[PDB]
Amino acid sequence: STGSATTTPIDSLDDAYITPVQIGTPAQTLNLDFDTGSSDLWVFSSETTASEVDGQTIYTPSKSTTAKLLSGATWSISYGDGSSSSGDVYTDTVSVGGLTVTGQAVESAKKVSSSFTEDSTIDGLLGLAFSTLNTVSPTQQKTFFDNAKASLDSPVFTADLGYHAPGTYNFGFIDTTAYTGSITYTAVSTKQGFWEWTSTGYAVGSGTFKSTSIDGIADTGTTLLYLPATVVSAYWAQVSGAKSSSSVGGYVFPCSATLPSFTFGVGSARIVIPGDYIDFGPISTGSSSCFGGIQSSAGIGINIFGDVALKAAFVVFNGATTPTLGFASK
Repeated sequence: STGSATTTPIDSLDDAYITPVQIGTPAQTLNLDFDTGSSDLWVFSSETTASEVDGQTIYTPSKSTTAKLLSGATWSISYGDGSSSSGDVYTDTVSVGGLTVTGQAVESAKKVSSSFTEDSTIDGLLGLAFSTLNTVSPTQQKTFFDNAKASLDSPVFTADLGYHAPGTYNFGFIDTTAYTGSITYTAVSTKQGFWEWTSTGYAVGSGTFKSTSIDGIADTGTTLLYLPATVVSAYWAQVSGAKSSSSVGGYVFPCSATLPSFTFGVGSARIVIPGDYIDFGPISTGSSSCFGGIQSSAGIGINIFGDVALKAAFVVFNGATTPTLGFASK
């Protein structure tokens, strides 16, 4: 089998991407944030504290003839940005772009933190990291991809995120028309439960490539590109007036600037992030100070190749017995 679904930016800045997901019988379609940095599929639901719901589409398991309470199971998750959610668990039929998994764990939110409430466009998350990070207790549950794997034509999914435009998540096949040149594959460590890999270095604008190992994760659920302070300082030094602002919480730059590109290495290959991808607009409405899309990972504890990086590439998440990652230009 295969699946193919369009993923759409939630706003003009590409702050996140939503993908329609069919849950239950009859189908209830929710727009989920596909997140290769976590491993829980959770949704706003009929069980979510009413004051914590503001515009989201909810899953109502009592209206699904295929929903079954997973007795005794609970979940609770916290994300790198400080947000969180928790609740109980059903199993139900879940379909993504024509690909169907029966008995998928659908984690029903009873509580969500304010950042989720405040985002009316995201109805939940669909985790695509390794199932070892799944938070369901006392019986850990498998991701959608993990459940689908055996049935897929090939045990892979691909992320093709758009810049200020829709893109595509595919399951079970590589669309050879979706990228240019070749796909370069690179090793993955699953030891932390992430799609963790090592970039071979970077360049700023038209500058020379610096060969240096950068360990990080491919995370579609993180907006920005988080890299070591040395690398990030080298980038923003090429932007007149750019500075790290503690009050804002990262690098800002004059909105009148033309940003340089940023290149990262995948083995001997190179992915170029155009400068415009690194502009996340005024820090506040009407400001002439703009927020940077490349930020320091210092204090996160890990480097994160988030959407800013991934949307410059066609990315293969290869879930073979020994997982790997592939990157192609597009």
